[PDB]
Amino acid sequence: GIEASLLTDPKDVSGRTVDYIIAGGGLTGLTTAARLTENPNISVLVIESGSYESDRGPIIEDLNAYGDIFGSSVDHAYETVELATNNQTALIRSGNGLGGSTLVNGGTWTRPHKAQVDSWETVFGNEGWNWDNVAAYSLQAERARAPNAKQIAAGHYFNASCHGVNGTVHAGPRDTGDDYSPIVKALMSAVEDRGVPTKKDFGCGDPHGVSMFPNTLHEDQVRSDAAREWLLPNYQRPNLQVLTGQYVGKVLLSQNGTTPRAVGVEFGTHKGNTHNVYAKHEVLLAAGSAVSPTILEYSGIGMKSILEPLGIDTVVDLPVGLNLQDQTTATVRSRITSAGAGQGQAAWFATFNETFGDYSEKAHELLNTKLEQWAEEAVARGGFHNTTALLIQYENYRDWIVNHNVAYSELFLDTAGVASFDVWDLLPFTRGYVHILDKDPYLHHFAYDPQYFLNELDLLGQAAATQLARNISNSGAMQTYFAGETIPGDNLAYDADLSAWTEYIPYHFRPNYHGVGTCSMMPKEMGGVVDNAARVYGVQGLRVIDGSIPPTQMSSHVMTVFYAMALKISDAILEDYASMQ
Ligand SMILES: *[C@@H]1O[C@H](CO)[C@@H](O[C@@H]2O[C@H](CO)[C@@H](O[C@@H]3O[C@H](CO)[C@@H](O)[C@H](O[C@H]4O[C@H](CO)[C@@H](O)[C@H](O)[C@@H]4O[C@H]4O[C@H](CO)[C@@H](O)[C@H](O)[C@@H]4O)[C@@H]3O)[C@H](O)[C@H]2NC(C)=O)[C@H](O)[C@H]1NC(C)=O
Ligand SMILES: Cc1cc2nc3c(=O)[nH]c(=O)nc-3n(C[C@H](O)[C@H](O)[C@H](O)COP(=O)(O)OP(=O)(O)OC[C@H]3O[C@@H](n4cnc5c(N)ncnc54)[C@H](O)[C@@H]3O)c2cc1C
Ligand SMILES: *[C@@H]1O[C@H](CO)[C@@H](O)[C@H](O)[C@H]1NC(C)=O
Ligand SMILES: *[C@@H]1O[C@H](CO)[C@@H](O)[C@H](O)[C@H]1NC(C)=O
Ligand SMILES: *[C@@H]1O[C@H](CO)[C@@H](O)[C@H](O)[C@H]1NC(C)=O
Ligand SMILES: [Cl-]
Repeated sequence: GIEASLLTDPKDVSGRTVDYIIAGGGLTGLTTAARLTENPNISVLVIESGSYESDRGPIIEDLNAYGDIFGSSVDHAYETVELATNNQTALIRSGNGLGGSTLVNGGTWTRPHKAQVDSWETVFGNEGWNWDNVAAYSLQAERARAPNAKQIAAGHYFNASCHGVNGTVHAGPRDTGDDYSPIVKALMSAVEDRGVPTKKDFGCGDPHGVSMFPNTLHEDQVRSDAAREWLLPNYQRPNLQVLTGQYVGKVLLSQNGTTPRAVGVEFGTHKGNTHNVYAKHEVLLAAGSAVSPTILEYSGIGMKSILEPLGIDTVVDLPVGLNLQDQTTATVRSRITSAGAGQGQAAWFATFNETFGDYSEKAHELLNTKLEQWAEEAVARGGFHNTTALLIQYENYRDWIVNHNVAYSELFLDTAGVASFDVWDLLPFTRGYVHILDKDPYLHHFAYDPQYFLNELDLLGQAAATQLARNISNSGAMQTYFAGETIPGDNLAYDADLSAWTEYIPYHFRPNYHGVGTCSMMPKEMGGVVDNAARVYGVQGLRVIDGSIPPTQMSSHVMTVFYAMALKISDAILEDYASMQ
């Protein structure tokens, strides 16, 4: 069985050499491990802090149990700094175990807007990283099931041209067995009355309007976590080894040559009892966006101003840990009538003007005139180091909004007994950072600061989007099922205006846990940490291959893109393997 195959004893790899070491057995780590070990000549060692959780039971396997796992050993629960917006510490839910956050996520499977991925090539200089190519890889990774009559009647629409059916990640409609709630179609009707589209397939490249979507689960409804999809079918490969229960602390570097070279990693759980393992080809960091950048800093790769005070010698100076981009989420929940009973989720990917409504003109005026001021302010807060380069990101977002009308906010609807919306501004302008606060990796002492709501448009956009969810919950066809609001409920007057919502939101939000950008894939001159093959600048044999690298957020759930990203980087790694013989 798979459990018996896992390594737990450090002595089983201490001092040994393998071709590739992957730090982190999460979404990108396991996808990459599977792709690389297809060649029997290539030995891979995945080092994961957690262990196998896929067969534990409903708390992991049933998507409807979402959230029950929070606070447990399968949740890293990274704590942020005391946030300036509300003087409180927030918790960043992040999966701890083989499969990473795919063990604890909502399972939502959607793709971003074509123009967003295209800009990774045209604005962020990543040759080959455009919608056509990334989408091709995403379809390659996908194994989707079309909806049946019951699911179609509920509101599903599936364009076969936009989905892979021969891939690895099992995806299809969530179906608990009971009737689907008529509230999903009621929401579609409510937005149709406003001229908003409905039933677009959110995997086709223009996510806009209200639609249902596939989920990452098998037909029997078992969660398609990355370990179940990429490791379980392949664990008997002799060349694939997985060490659990250990943290990679830092990358071992040789500076005896021209350019520093990653020769292995140090791992363990506490200072003073560590172990080294070596890589003949490369070290690949896939510990997640909150951690890969710290592994770099502990190794001497990061900003001298950060490393020197901690006693760490700066081997390669790069803006590691900056450009952190996570979203803010708030909730609107209402009681429903029994007529609205049934299962079902849907989401409104709302454009900038749909989000702001009659405040659209004023919001556009800010978007048009405040970009330089915002960039200077974010740099002064330490969210980024180069103002001009940040301004380019902001103008890219403006171009997405004004020239491509991409979705700006997401209003995610859960039913199953209530009408509940989790709402988030998809494109935050704030930029945060993560930096280590000690030289010892095993102390796990770091400052993770997303700087939520420190940009004024992010506060206005979140407030407008959440106000919209309240509005639509009692608009048009939705009025029928409305049986009273419970959240905010008594906590915010029902007729509250936009200003009132902006005062309420800082005290009633949670991180969205979609953090990206801490090792941004963009040119060094634009503040990047990795090139278009995910290679860390100035270091040989070292890559960052996880959610740390996307240089922008996107109007979608990220799994479809991260699986594609891992497969694309895997190909680049294999091309270099052939060049290093
Ligand atoms: C997060 O926490 C930090 C603190 O850790 C908060 O930052 C501090 O915020 C306070 C204000 O809340 C600020 O203190 C003021 O500093 C001013 C000097 O720069 C003072 O002039 C001011 O004094 C007035 O208000 C006091 C408090 O009521 C009175 O005791 C004092 O006598 C002064 O009173 C005059 O002004 C008030 C109107 O404010 C008026 O009613 C009176 O009639 C009179 O005219 C404060 O002491 C700190 O400087 C901030 N920073 C620090 C490091 O302490 C931050 O705001 C918090 N964030 C959130 C979101 O809550
Ligand atoms: C609560 C929540 C809900 C989400 N909902 C959705 C959704 O509905 N749809 C969607 O598409 N996406 C969703 N996501 C996001 C998606 O799951 C993540 O973006 C994705 O898993 C990130 O992949 P990754 O490879 O970068 O990191 P991860 O998958 O987080 O994997 C990193 C791995 O590194 C391990 N690790 C950490 N530190 C170390 C160390 N020092 N050494 C060794 N191993 C280490 C971790 O335990 C983990 O297994 C959600 C995420 C969260 C947290
Ligand atoms: C399905 O998707 C393909 C590719 O995007 C597109 O050409 C086609 O028009 C779509 N069909 C429908 C009915 O939307
Ligand atoms: C959004 O509103 C602004 C300001 O009224 C307008 O200029 C712009 O064209 C609108 N865009 C769309 C897609 O309606
Ligand atoms: C700052 O960013 C801009 C825009 O990408 C770039 O032209 C410039 O070279 C960067 N500055 C430095 C000092 O690298
Ligand atoms: Cl299946």
